[PDB]
Amino acid sequence: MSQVEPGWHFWLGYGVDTAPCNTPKEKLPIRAYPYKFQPNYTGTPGAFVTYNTLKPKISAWEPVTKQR
Amino acid sequence: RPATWEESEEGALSKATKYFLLAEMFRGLYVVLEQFFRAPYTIYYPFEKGPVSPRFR
Ligand SMILES: CCCCCCCCCCCCCCCCCC(=O)OC[C@H](COP(=O)(O)OCCN)OC(=O)CCCCCCCCCCCCCCCCC
Repeated sequence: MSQVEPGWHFWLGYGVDTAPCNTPKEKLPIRAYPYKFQPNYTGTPGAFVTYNTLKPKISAWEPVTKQR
Repeated sequence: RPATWEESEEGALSKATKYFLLAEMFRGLYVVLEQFFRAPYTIYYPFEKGPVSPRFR
């Protein structure tokens, strides 16, 4: 069921009367990026790998020696 | 006050007919059998989907 494209997913659920191909241009999202559809990849090597998007809070000193 | 047996409208034979032939049980069985010839409610997920509304979360 994850392979149903969004918009068709809503139509198939009786969300809307008019199918995606029949919808006017005004009621279509404008995108500045290329649109790509990707289904649920669980149980595959394509599964989502989460991670922390921030570097650590406290930055350690870069050790440097000086001569006396 | 609850009525006694002697103040009953139905004869003993009619009551015994209902008692031995299970009248209401056959009425229940008939109501059950009538459902057997009606349209079922099932939908064939994932080829069909139940209703979804704009507000769904
Ligand atoms: C008028 C003159 C008649 C002369 C004699 C008649 C000859 C024999 C008659 C043939 C049938 C006799 C067998 C069934 C008699 C039913 C008696 C009965 O109702 O049992 C009552 C029993 C509790 O006993 P009791 O205390 O007396 O009830 C009062 C409660 N305040 O509680 C019970 O046990 C409930 C009844 C049991 C029913 C079992 C149901 C399971 C299977 C259902 C069978 C229906 C047929 C299915 C076939 C599909 C339909 C085509």
